[PDB]
Amino acid sequence: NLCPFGEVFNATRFASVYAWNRKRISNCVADYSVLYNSASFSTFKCYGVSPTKLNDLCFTNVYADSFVIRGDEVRQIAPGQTGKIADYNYKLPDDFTGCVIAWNSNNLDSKVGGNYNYLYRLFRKSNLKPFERDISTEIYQAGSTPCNGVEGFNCYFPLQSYGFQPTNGVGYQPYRVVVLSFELLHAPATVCGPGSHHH
Amino acid sequence: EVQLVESGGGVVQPGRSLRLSCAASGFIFSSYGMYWVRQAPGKGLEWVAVIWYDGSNKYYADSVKGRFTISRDNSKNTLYLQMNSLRAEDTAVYYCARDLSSSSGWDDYYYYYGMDVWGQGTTVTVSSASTKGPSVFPLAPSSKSTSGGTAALGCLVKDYFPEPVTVSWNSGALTSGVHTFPAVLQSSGLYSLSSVVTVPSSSLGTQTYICNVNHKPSNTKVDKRVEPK
Amino acid sequence: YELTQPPSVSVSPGQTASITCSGDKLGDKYACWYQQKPGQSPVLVIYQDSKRPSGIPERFSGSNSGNTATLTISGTQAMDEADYYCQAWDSSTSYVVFGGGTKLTVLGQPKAAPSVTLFPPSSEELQANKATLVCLISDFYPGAVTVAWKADSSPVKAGVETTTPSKQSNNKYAASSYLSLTPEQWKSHRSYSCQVTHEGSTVEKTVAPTE
Ligand SMILES: *[C@@H]1O[C@H](CO)[C@@H](O)[C@H](O)[C@H]1NC(C)=O
Repeated sequence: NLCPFGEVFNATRFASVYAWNRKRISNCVADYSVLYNSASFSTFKCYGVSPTKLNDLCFTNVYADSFVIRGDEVRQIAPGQTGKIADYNYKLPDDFTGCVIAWNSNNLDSKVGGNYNYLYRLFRKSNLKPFERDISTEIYQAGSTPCNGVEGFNCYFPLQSYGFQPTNGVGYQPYRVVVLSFELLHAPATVCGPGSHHH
Repeated sequence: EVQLVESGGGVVQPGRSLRLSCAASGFIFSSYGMYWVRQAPGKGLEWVAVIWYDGSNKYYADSVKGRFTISRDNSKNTLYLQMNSLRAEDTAVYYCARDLSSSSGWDDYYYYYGMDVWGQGTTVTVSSASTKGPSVFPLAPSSKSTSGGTAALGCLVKDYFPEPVTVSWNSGALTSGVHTFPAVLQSSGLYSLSSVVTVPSSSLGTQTYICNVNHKPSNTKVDKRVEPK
Repeated sequence: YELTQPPSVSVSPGQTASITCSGDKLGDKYACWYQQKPGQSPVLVIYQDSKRPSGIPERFSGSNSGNTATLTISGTQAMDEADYYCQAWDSSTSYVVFGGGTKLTVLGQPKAAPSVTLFPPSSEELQANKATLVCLISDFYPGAVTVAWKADSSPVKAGVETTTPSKQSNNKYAASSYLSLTPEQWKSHRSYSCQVTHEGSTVEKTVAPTE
């Protein structure tokens, strides 16, 4: 059947970047043309693969990580960047083979008065490793004295909210992101393009 | 109590096949990645296979690719390893192990950290038959053992299979000064070991020394007196 | 991909001990450390480079940077003597990799030269048309020794099987080596000799078909 990309890209609700949602896609025919021929995507950078010849290849699995960030942070969803997001929220590996897709979601994720559901991680004791995700709400210690309840001398809650208002600057508007990673194992290739040897 | 229990190992002939089980108890099994790891005698730990909390994704080491199959029954709290086309170099203790990270169930995401729970292991010996009982020969104490303070004497237990043979002295009455060695696996495929006891030189006339050898699998029992002839 | 460890590391009680683990861009993956005492299952002592599991003594610490992970045991104790393995789960391929392991010895007792006893073939075994020389090595510390067989100062090539050292009851170690011969070649050399080497000090013992 047709791979359920509709359910990922047209997802009614999206996830906070700190708790980025992954969907494994398997056992279907992936019509990648439907994506790159929707010319509504503001970012569509692919690394290590052809633009259209993905439509001919087969893969053991396709993983779709998806989340929401602000526009000027999109540049961090790429190999070997630093910044709040790539360091503390969603790190891509250096040898990344796959595609990063982003589009402006101001008319869906901003609301008059402000949307404070979409969060991100502000403080972490160290950097995330590639494809790692952290959703702990452990009280961050920046000061010297231990915290055990809520807050004290430099004892910040680690998560912060984006404030998404429809009248924010373009750079401060919400963008929805989908990262396709491709997996080819010594195992049955279940995700195939229509122009393959298999059909 | 979190518990992993391996079972189903044993002696098996090469080219044949064998199915190992690992029974989990005391944690929500269905929510953890699981591992098979083996250790050949006197070697290090070798990764064998790994499976996702739900059995969706399976990864194998190259040495066993195409021959082994990892699987799990989440309803029955069980992990299985189907070993086919067993080679001799598969002889090892097989451990099942649990990853310390657990999936909440909501979005196909898993990251493997350390393996914090281990079973006690199950032993798989893959040898070409020849299940025989041992021949026991005495190692008499010589004249150069006689001239120290004390002297050594022993039993050679040669050419036996399978691996577990027990050796006592004087029906267990003689305990101190006794070292029984681990067995060597000869290229013949049969095992062989020695037991030895250090003992006062002047007692070689008075005190008798017999070694008792029990090889259960062949139903062999042998007593052998060690004289200084 | 390979993770490569020092084969052995010895340390006096109370001293700090360090075990290294090297691999390509190992800093970019998490490293685990497992302890395995003889005839026991492994136990996790370090995960996530540096985190210590619940119930693990605080003297176990861990680091990982560049291409090197390092397990550190401050105030090393007798009960820490064990094999230690590092491990890395590649973020890609989801492929697990152990190190070769490291035999951490804790010097808990003084040096002891081995006691070598060489047994000629029993007359029962000769009457059975076989011949086995038995070289038994006992009461040595540390538990590390090499064996070499000779026929009349000429080094024996094959027919040798040798055990790895094993603790005896007095916390010292012992090992055995066997040399197989047909009774012909037993009787057809002047003497045979077993040479045992322990911390640079070699002792040999000899038997002859006559005696
Ligand atoms: C999502 O909805 C749009 C609405 O036009 C539709 O064109 C598209 O095919 C749907 N699926 C995807 C992949 O966006």
